[PDB]
Amino acid sequence: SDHKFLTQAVEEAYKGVDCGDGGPFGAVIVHNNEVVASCHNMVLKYTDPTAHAEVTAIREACKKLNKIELSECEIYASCEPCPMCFGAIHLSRLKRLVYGAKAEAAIAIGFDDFIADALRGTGVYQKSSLEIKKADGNGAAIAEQVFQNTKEKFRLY
Amino acid sequence: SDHKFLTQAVEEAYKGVDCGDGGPFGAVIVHNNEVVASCHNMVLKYTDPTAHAEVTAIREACKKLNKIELSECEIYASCEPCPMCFGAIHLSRLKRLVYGAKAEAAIAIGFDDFIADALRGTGVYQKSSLEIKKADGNGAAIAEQVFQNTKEKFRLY
Ligand SMILES: O=c1[nH]c(=O)c2ncn([C@@H]3O[C@H](CO)[C@@H](O)[C@H]3O)c2[nH]1
Ligand SMILES: O=c1[nH]c(=O)c2ncn([C@@H]3O[C@H](CO)[C@@H](O)[C@H]3O)c2[nH]1
Ligand SMILES: [Zn+2]
Ligand SMILES: [Zn+2]
Repeated sequence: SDHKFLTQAVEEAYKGVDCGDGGPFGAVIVHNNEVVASCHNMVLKYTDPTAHAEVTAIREACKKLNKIELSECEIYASCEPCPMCFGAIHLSRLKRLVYGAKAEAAIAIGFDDFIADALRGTGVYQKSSLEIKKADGNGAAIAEQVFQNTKEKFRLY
Repeated sequence: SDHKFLTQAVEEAYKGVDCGDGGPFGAVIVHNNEVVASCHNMVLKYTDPTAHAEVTAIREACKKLNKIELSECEIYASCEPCPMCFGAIHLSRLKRLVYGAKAEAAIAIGFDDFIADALRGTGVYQKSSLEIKKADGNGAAIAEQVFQNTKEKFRLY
């Protein structure tokens, strides 16, 4: 189940790059193996630097379910969520995060060294409790490949 | 100017809680003494847990200015921005942050013990060189009293 939804997030990333919506990032929120939201980065489309894939997916899942908390839901991010997105994931009460590529994969192609301490376990004032899985094997390979494949197909932000 | 725009943020907090839009939080984004956006928490109105005052202000200012970077602007937050909002302030390239009350004043009335490591300089990975001013004296006292003054007027989220 994990690989399917992670691959869908990666496809969202590729799609958003292709249509010019934003950068190569995708996010899928699921409820017991039913997709509640499927999104990619919309910063360029919306002129909104907060419209990362994860924040967009959280907003859409919360509208779909008509509530502000997603405690029964899990999120799949093609790349390690940034500090803003990890904070948003905390506020939304999502119970589990699965992510594909480490943030260094995005940094290597020109994005900010902008890494969430609370996700990596080095936070002091921010302590996450949600379950977190870094993908291995084929999932990690696909997710990492995203940034090589899309290298100069999009405008950096 | 700092007292004026901090007071505007505080009044936005009271306004939002009085109209039921969200919690007692306000944020004002200013461009060389010209207010670009003046917003409050909209989590309840929008059914959106990311719609904190600061994120709302950033969204509105970016849409109004037709740019995703606010590097000529400053943000005034009635309360110390949370991890998500501090991430958003970083991503938006705002050049200065002035905030009124410490996060503990909001935590005292039941909000999450959820504090931005990068703002307090306690991170391993996430650093900030953003210019950050915590207000003192006058506006700061007024800003601190917001949460005791409003805590029976809204539902925690
Ligand atoms: O979580 C994220 N969602 C995005 O859409 C996105 N777009 C760009 N970035 C940046 O990639 C780096 C690694 O997380 C950080 O500089 C992010 O801001 C993003 N991070
Ligand atoms: O920056 C913020 N903007 C808000 O609108 C807001 N509404 C609630 N909170 C919570 O208040 C505490 C102190 O920052 C944290 O638990 C925030 O999530 C907020 N933080
Ligand atoms: Zn993000
Ligand atoms: Zn916030």
